[PDB]
Amino acid sequence: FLRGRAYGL
Amino acid sequence: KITQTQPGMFVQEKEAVTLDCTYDTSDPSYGLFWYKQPSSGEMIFVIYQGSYDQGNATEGRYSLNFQKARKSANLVISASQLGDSAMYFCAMREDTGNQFYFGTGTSLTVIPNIQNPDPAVYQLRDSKSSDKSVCLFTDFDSQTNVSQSKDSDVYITDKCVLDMRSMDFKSNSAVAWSNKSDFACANAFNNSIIPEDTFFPS
Amino acid sequence: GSHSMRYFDTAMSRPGRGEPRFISVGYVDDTQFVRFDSDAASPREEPRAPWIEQEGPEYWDRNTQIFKTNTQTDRESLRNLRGYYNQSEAGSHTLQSMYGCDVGPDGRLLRGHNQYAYDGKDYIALNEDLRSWTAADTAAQITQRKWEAARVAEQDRAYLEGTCVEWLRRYLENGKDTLERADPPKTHVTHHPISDHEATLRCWALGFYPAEITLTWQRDGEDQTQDTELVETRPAGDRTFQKWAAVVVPSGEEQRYTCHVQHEGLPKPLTLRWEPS
Amino acid sequence: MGVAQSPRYKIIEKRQSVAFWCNPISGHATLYWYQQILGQGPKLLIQFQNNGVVDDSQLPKDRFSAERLKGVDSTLKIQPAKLEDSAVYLCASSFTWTSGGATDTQYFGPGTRLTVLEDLKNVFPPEVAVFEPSEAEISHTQKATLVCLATGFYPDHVELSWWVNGKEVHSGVCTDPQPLKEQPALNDSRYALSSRLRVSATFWQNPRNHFRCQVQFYGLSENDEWTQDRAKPVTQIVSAEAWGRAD
Amino acid sequence: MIQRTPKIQVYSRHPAENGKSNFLNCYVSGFHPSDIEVDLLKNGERIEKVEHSDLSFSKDWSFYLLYYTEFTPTEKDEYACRVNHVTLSQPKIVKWDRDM
Ligand SMILES: [Cl-]
Ligand SMILES: [Cl-]
Ligand SMILES: [Cl-]
Ligand SMILES: [Cl-]
Ligand SMILES: [Cl-]
Ligand SMILES: [Cl-]
Ligand code: NA
Ligand code: NA
Ligand code: NA
Ligand code: NA
Ligand code: NA
Ligand code: NA
Repeated sequence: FLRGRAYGL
Repeated sequence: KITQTQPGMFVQEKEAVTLDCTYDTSDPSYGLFWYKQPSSGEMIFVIYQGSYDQGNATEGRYSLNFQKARKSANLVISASQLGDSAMYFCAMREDTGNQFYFGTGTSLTVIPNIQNPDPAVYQLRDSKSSDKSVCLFTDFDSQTNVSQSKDSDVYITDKCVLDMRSMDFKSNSAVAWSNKSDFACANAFNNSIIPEDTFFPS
Repeated sequence: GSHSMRYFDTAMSRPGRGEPRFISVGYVDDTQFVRFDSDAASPREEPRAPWIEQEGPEYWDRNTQIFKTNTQTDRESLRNLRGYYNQSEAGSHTLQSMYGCDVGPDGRLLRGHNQYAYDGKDYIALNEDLRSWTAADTAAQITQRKWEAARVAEQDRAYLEGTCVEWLRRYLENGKDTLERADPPKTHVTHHPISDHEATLRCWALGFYPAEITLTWQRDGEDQTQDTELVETRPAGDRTFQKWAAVVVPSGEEQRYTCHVQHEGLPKPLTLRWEPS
Repeated sequence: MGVAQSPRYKIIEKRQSVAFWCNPISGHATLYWYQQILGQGPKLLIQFQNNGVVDDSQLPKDRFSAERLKGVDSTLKIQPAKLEDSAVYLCASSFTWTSGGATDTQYFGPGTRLTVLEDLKNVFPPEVAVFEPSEAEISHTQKATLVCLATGFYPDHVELSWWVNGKEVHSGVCTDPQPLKEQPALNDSRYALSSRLRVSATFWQNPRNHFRCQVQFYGLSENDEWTQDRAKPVTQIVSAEAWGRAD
Repeated sequence: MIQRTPKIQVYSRHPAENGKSNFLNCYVSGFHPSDIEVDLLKNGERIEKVEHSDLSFSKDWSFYLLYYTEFTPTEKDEYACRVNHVTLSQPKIVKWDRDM
């Protein structure tokens, strides 16, 4: 199950 | 799918309550959230349970009786105050889903342990402007329910809990009024089951 | 036994050519089970394992949502990155992410990973404690500050300890027939005359899974390595692996040379020699 | 901070439009808009991750829309509003939405109560009267209950509060959870609402104590058109007052 | 390292036996950046309808691909893998060798 990236580098 | 049945729910003050909530998920991982909504409907977050966290979730007086096999996440409010009413909403976040699924909500009214009932129906004279005359049926006990009038031009409210905090005193109150000339405080609540020992001053 | 779930993600900008290329492929151990790719690549004819297919279209729609969503973040990432490194809009750049969880035999978390590389150089990594970051350089420190302020490690720890583990178990249950197998290497040694003087002995290991293997040549029991020419373990293409080890031996001296395989699906480490059939 | 929203109440005529503003917890990347119909829980309209949409499948096709241009500040709009849109519009923010942990938890704002009416001419400000406590109540229980009656207002956009000597008073107060239809027959019926402030006999009998009952009404604005004989029912404070009685 | 040269390996799925059906692989790996062109060649002519794994990468960040095709090896059919990448001033060609 994929992970969510809410905050960019 | 959240199912919180019970239309409403009552509890005594200082007592503990269980608000039922059974979810339906099929996901291996999910979360459960409880939210309370008082009058002046702000959504306050109360407690979170992840389907995978070890010990059951506790936050202040709030507690989540999370039972994975029976798929229930009842909210346990202990040492209940008056400020615990509040409609309460159960919400599920499931990895597979695309939103917090909120339940229809269970309203919890907290009854005060009315500590020396002296039922009275007083007549409040006006300050000035308003053709009405106000009757206050007050100081009665939690066992008595106020019915709204059967007559067109007579308005009767509903039992409301006063909290004098400072003086520890708590008071049930109900108000009635009318413009109609044949309205006195004597017959104001003749549609309600008022206690036999209700004081009626003239 | 023990397992790992890992995702490998890429975002490559392509200025003046089109929109960035966004890829995300997932593995349980050495088995690719899921791939998302902004470059579509067939009508959802996208390399899904059978035991993912059994999961509903809700699983699939939701993961797609997260992917599209992730690309969006990664675009912002690319923009910020070239600001940090003062790079013009003209160049092509690659962001890569690698993440997932290592579970023990009891399906519980051993280690969580989450690291980033920019243009093929490590940029930022979630430390083993899942509460802190190592920044590869000054630019990554800006990212780190931004991320500690925004409590990202907590968000990632939640995925690694919760969703990752829980789903990896769901996957391992549903694909036990595939995922729990350990195919031992089918081995053999071949002879390759170089001259009258010399010959190459080649030790082969075919059809193994997982990819982890050890191919060593030895003389009378005494180890080589400097003279053993390994090749990089390579896919057979049937979800199985191949590796070979070669050594050059003077003619007549073949029996002095021993090949030592060591693989997970092998009951005991094996020895082979050449045998003129 | 907290999730901020504007306005708190709005009255719209059917077919008109509304805007709702929402400001997430500073630094929250995720922002959700909910609709809460009376009797239900909040149901997701649209969700934002920074400046981009995560899910809007439940955004009522082509009446509802929403922007979050810079992934901070967000705006919900309804162009042609139907009566059915009368509801509370809650927005909420979170760090994340699929972390699967605590950072998913959504913190809501105060919400905006929208009432969509058939005709704005049915909007009335409250008239409020204080009723001095009965003499019998004093000489029986040793405490005085003032009763406030806010009457003839529509829609249900009021907040009643007691003020004792320039101070809004927390306690000794009791406002009805629900108003009363002053003429149950009519659909758009004006409302009544009562409230009780019980103080001690001592405190009420001192004639230098000021008891003011205040009703905040949220009605129409300067920009709303209005053609009735009575003045426009703007957002306003209608209040009644009483002094302590020696007797 | 912004630029890393591809490692090419050309081999068969099963040990080549003339006349028996097999799969020819070209494993291309350890390269960076991602852009790459790979063709399988039979006697110099490009093999149409080659299947391939799509771009993925290793723990060292270098990308990899597998280009494979069904084929029946014969005594004198000469297979190869043509690869072009930014690190290669000219297309690299690796001849298939059964013994490797
Ligand atoms: Cl259980
Ligand atoms: Cl291109
Ligand atoms: Cl762009
Ligand atoms: Cl393309
Ligand atoms: Cl922005
Ligand atoms: Cl193709
Ligand atoms: Na039980
Ligand atoms: Na391995
Ligand atoms: Na290797
Ligand atoms: Na306005
Ligand atoms: Na190189
Ligand atoms: Na082709």
